Amino acid sequence: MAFRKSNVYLSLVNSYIIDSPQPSSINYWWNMGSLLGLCLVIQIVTGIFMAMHYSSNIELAFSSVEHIMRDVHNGYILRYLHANGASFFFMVMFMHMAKGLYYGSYRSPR
Amino acid sequence: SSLYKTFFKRNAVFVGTIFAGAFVFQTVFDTAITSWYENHNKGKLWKDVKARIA
Amino acid sequence: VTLWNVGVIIFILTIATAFLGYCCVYGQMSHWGATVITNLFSAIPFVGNDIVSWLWGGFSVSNPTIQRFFALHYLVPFIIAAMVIMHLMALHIHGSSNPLGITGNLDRIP
Amino acid sequence: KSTYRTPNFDDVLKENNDADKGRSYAYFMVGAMGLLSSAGAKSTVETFISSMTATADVLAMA
Amino acid sequence: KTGLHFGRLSLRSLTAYAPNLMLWGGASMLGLFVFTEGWPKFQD
Amino acid sequence: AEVTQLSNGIVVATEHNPSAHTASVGVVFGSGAANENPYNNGVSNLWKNIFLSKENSAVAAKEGLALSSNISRDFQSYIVSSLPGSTDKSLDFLNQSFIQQKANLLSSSNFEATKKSVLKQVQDFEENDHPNRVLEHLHSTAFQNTPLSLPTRGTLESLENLVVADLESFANNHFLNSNAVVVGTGNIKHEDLVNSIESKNLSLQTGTKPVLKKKAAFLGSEVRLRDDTLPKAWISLAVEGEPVNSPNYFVAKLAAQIFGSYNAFEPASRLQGIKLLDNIQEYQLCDNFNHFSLSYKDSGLWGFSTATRNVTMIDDLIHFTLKQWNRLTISVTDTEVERAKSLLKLQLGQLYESGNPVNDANLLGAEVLIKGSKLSLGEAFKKIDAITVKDVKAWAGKRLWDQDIAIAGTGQIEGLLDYMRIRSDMSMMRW
Amino acid sequence: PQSFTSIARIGDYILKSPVLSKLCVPVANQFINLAGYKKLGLKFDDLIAEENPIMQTALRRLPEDESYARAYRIIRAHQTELTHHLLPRNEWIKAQEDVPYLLPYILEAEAAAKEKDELDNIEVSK
Amino acid sequence: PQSFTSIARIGDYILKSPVLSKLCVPVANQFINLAGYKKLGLKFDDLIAEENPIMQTALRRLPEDESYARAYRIIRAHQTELTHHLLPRNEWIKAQEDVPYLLPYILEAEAAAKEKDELDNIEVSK
Ligand SMILES: CCCCCCCCCCC(=O)OC[C@H](COP(=O)(O)OC[C@H](O)COP(=O)(O)OC[C@@H](COC(=O)CC)OC(=O)CCC)OC(=O)CCCCCCCC
Ligand SMILES: CCCCCCCCCCCCCCCCCC(=O)OC[C@H](COP(=O)(O)OCCN)OC(=O)CCCCCCCCCCCCC
Ligand code: HEM
Ligand SMILES: COc1c(O)c(C)c(C/C=C(\C)CC/C=C(\C)CC/C=C(\C)CC/C=C(\C)CC/C=C(\C)CCC=C(C)C)c(O)c1OC
Ligand SMILES: CCCCCCCCCCCCCCCCCC(=O)O[C@H](COC(=O)CCCCCC)COP(=O)(O)OCCN
Repeated sequence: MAFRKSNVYLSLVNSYIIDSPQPSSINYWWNMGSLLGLCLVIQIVTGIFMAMHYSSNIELAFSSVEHIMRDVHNGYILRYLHANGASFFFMVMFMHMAKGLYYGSYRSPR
Repeated sequence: SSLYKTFFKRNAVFVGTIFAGAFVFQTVFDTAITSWYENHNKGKLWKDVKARIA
Repeated sequence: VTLWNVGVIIFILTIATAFLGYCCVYGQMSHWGATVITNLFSAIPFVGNDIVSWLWGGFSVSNPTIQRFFALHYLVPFIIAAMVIMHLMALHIHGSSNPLGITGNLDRIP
Repeated sequence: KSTYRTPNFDDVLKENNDADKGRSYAYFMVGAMGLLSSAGAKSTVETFISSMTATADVLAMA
Repeated sequence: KTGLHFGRLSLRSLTAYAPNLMLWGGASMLGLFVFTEGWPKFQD
Repeated sequence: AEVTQLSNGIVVATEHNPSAHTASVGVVFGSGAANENPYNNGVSNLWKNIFLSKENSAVAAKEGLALSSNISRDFQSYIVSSLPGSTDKSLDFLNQSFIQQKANLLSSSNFEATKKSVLKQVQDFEENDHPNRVLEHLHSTAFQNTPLSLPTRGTLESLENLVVADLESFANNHFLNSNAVVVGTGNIKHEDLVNSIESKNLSLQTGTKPVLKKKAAFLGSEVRLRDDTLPKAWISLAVEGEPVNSPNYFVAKLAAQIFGSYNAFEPASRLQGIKLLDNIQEYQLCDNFNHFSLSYKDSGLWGFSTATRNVTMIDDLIHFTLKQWNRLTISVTDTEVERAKSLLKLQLGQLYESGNPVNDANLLGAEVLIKGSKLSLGEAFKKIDAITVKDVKAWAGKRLWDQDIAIAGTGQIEGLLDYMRIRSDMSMMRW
Repeated sequence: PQSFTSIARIGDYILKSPVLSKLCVPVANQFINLAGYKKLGLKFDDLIAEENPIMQTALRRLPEDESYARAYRIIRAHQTELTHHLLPRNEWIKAQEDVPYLLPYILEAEAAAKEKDELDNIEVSK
Repeated sequence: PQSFTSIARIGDYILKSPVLSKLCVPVANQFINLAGYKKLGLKFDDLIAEENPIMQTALRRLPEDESYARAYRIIRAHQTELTHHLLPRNEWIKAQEDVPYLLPYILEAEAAAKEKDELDNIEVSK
């Protein structure tokens, strides 16, 4: 067999995003779950790069967010992508739950 | 037609041209966008005000 | 062999973790241990004064160095725990050895 | 009917095969989508890397 | 004299691999030539 | 072993061999199953049969004469076999009741008993002969809406709507004098056949058959006939090939001998010098395969055909085979070209130098209808020895590297993936 | 691992030599009884690692009387260690019973694998 | 889900009633053609969910001529939606062809499951 099916690590990628059997009549409402995986990656990456410049003391916390906005090189891009990304993360999750409430995805065996 | 190994046949020319153009496009798209922005807003930049206080 | 190669990666990430957290106390050993180590990367040919100025966030071991060392110290223990999961997957397909060093499929207990 | 009698595809087929017409226009568009993504993913990595350099108030006290 | 292997990669496929990294490195030199332009990295 | 053509108005070809014990005399026409429309389909299959019908073959057995016929694309044949001191009786059987007085064979009771025998041959073929009814669908889906796709036996409803008026309509347009070659092989001299033909004024009338409205054209397509109650899976797959009197005729035959044929239950078949057999035998992906190179006057087909019982690993057998086809463009070796030269000269020698004069009469009649003359086995051997590694790589990059395929299958073919997962395997993406 | 063809090529040259077998064979008999595998009721061919396709071939071709006896010696050697004892001296392997019973099956599985691999890498010209 | 025994217990009481079938059956025929499953070439029993052991029992006991025809109607209905079209009106399911072909196999699989379960919970005394 192929190397992507005999390796211990490559077979998990092959059995999930390469050779996974899908129903051929699903529509664009079944795309919301992959898009939520991209939303979690953007929130973790932009938050780790902002945690290098942040102070959590109650007399330094407000002014350190201002330091990221004014002093950090491309620091305004990091915050704006983080604060607006949380609203986009909640909008897709409201559309994800409403699809499964519509098409009956909660019933047995799921 | 008869241009395919000159264009996109080779595995190392399918990724060896789209990585080659990825820097040539990177600097000429950056220059032409900056040139358009500073003529749509001509007269308001600091370069135009500093030449008025000469 | 794959079980031994994932183990070497865990050992490098555990050394990096203990170094980053020792610089967060900011004692007198913490400052001069971080000065000696970060000055070693200024000897790399043709790219030497760009890793060290990106590790410092400035011109010496200063306030941007301590703030970014704590944020990386929160993170690498969670990368180690994901390498531990991949470590036990490579163990499950072959099992353990024994002090005799021969096959053990003739006598097994749960 | 018979299984040797295939239905009609002339509603969607071309009137000329011309085997360089199909393999030139379908490699220009997939190639250009990978050229823009190479310059698109490069610019995002450099902006995250550039935030770890010296800030504006550090270079002022130099 | 039939094609020295020490394994399986022999002369019968390195004849096609000797110009294979003409642009297999040509494109790993060029693959870093993507990701190294804007933060300081110059060539020789 | 030399061939002699001599046209006195009628083409007469003959290869003498004075070490043979029998002799064949027949006539071969230059119109086959690729000269029909979809409503008189398989009408040449009813001209073979009534020539072999029981009242016609009882007359021939009373003089020691055997009958044989064959329907294909681009040609048909009607052969009379006998003893070498009796060939003048063989011409008199072809002259009467096939050429001159061919009306008593087309009765109402002889035709109706024959048609219901041809109706049960094609019905048993459609239910039992699975590796051969899949190769028929490969011609049916690659040349659809084009003359080269009609099946040589006809179909079950195109055979039922066929009356006696349709046969003379076919004979009037296709059994003419210029569309014909008279062959004789075995122990028979070339000059005794020529004088015995012109001892009378044996001839026909008109010539200039119809002129074949649509040309042939390849199309990338697939057809799937799944049957879950059958215990196996049969699959064919091909690309466009090299026609007859193409300059890459022997080059496409040498390329199929590189991959050859296989049988999993023969022990000496498992030891062949084929690099594909290393991946096949590790998990036992198939039972047999064979590579072919078909060629006609319009186009050809180059490919392979398999039959497997491992119905969950079908997509690995297609993956490993199509990866080895890529090596003919990029990394074919010189010891694989020299092995296929020796085996091609042995395979061509057993087809053209067998012992059956009926077999050599269909081979001689086709090459004189389509070229005017025969090519020797010494001249074909001189051409095969002059192929290099560069000629194979020049042919392969033109004909199979990143091209369209035609697929056909039946049985338990649920594990066969769709078109674009197979179509993308026609370029390695490592050159 | 080295190969058993290479080991026997070196090891045979020492034994058809009058001055080499003088020196090395007294050293080799001390290396055997300082290993201590005979005290666990084991021959040497039981100790060979078996997770490779040449060694899996040689274990199928073994006769099944010698295959049943080998499976009991291995089971007896696992139970001996978890009690941290040795076997009684009645049940040690003597020096005449430690025969290479698996070396002929190994050496011909390797000569067939070498011949198959040097016929896949061929440079015959005209 | 409710049961098919409970549905038919309620649904039969409406049909042997002169004033109830006056009101409800004109409403029920409008609910059918406002569902639109006939335009995809489907009967109603094709739509029933089948991941339960009572429904898996009734599908094995179906005759295999009706089992082959049901597998083609489902495949035809998946290809119809990904093109976002409807079938031609020649190939719609008429009102006489929508028969309960699977209800008799379902109702006897449920009566045997009820009888087995009420004989496992028994309080017979002396
Ligand atoms: C803020 C987050 C941004 C990212 C959100 C992504 C979009 C989420 C919207 C939810 C959704 O996906 O609903 C889709 C729904 C049904 O989809 P369908 O499969 O039946 O129709 C496929 C059709 O055949 C084209 O399919 P086609 O093959 O043409 O694909 C090309 C199409 C792709 O663009 C999209 O459809 C993205 C939504 O682009 C073109 O049409 C080319 C025009 C030249 O379509 C509808 O029923 C329309 C209802 C409006 C939904 C509004 C949601 C309220 C918030
Ligand atoms: C506890 C919290 C849980 C969350 C509660 C719900 C939060 C509401 C979130 C708003 C987004 C949800 C709206 C869409 C819900 C999913 C609808 C759906 O899954 O698709 C159904 C329908 C598909 O069409 P059909 O498949 O029926 O076509 C016939 C084929 N034979 O497709 C449609 O009908 C789509 C029609 C357009 C829908 C959008 C209309 C506007 C919705 C209001 C949004 C208001 C935002 C401010
Ligand atoms: C956080 C770090 C680690 C954890 C949690 C971990 C965990 C484990 C566990 C649970 C086992 C099976 C039990 C056992 O055989 O003792 C094991 C075996 C093993 N570990 Fe680790 N390990 C770690 C680090 C390492 C390192 C640093 C190496 C080598 C450089 C390594 C190499 C191995 C090997 C080769 C085995 C198999 C040994 C055998 O089966 O005989 N591991 N490990
Ligand atoms: C049919 O059903 C589907 C299906 O539709 C899909 C799309 C998928 C595809 C799978 C997904 C979409 C899953 C998405 C995966 C995740 C959400 C994983 C979780 C992500 C993380 C844990 C992020 C990892 C953390 C980091 C990368 C840290 C980054 C920080 C950095 C790099 C800082 C570095 C610092 C310095 C100084 C360099 C399926 O598997 C699947 O089932 C078969
Ligand atoms: C929450 C945990 C998430 C679980 C992780 C699941 C997804 C992990 C897979 C993601 C892709 C990583 C695959 C690495 C590429 C394949 C590695 C490989 O070839 O296998 C190894 C290479 O050895 C290694 O050093 C592994 C390094 C791991 C690096 C981890 C970052 C080859 O092993 P082998 O040749 O035996 O393959 C079997 C053939 N039958």
